[PDB]
Amino acid sequence: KVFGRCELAAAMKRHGLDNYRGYSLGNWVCAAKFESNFNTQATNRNTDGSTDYGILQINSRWWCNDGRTPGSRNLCNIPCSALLSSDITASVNCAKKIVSDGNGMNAWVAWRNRCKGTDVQAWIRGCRL
Ligand SMILES: [Au+3]
Ligand SMILES: [Au+3]
Ligand SMILES: [Au+3]
Ligand SMILES: [Au+3]
Ligand SMILES: [Au+3]
Ligand SMILES: [Au+3]
Ligand SMILES: [Au+3]
Ligand SMILES: [Au+3]
Repeated sequence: KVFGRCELAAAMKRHGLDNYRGYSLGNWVCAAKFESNFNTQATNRNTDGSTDYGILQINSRWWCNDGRTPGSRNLCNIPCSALLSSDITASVNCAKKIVSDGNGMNAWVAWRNRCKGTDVQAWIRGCRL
């Protein structure tokens, strides 16, 4: 599914991600925009053989099982395919675990390099929330 910007903000909010771990909803929307362009079916293979899945490009090295990432963990206890669903529940639930792991949203490289310290509220501007 390709979400609209306000549509994704509303979904993220319904699933409890707004101000989760202190991160305003604009931060989450900005991360999704640059991780996946709001496309739930986004995948990207890493040099190390792991893969990133979904709207927040969650990585199989730690967080999901895809059966093809040797020595990896599955800390969200889900198949990576579940992160590709039109319903973002699995991705939100896993993202909550990820952002609680210690380094906050810096776990998302694209967040650190393209969202952090910017005017992230712009990503929710004009949305009915
Ligand atoms: Au905001
Ligand atoms: Au893909
Ligand atoms: Au893989
Ligand atoms: Au894994
Ligand atoms: Au398997
Ligand atoms: Au594996
Ligand atoms: Au599985
Ligand atoms: Au923090």
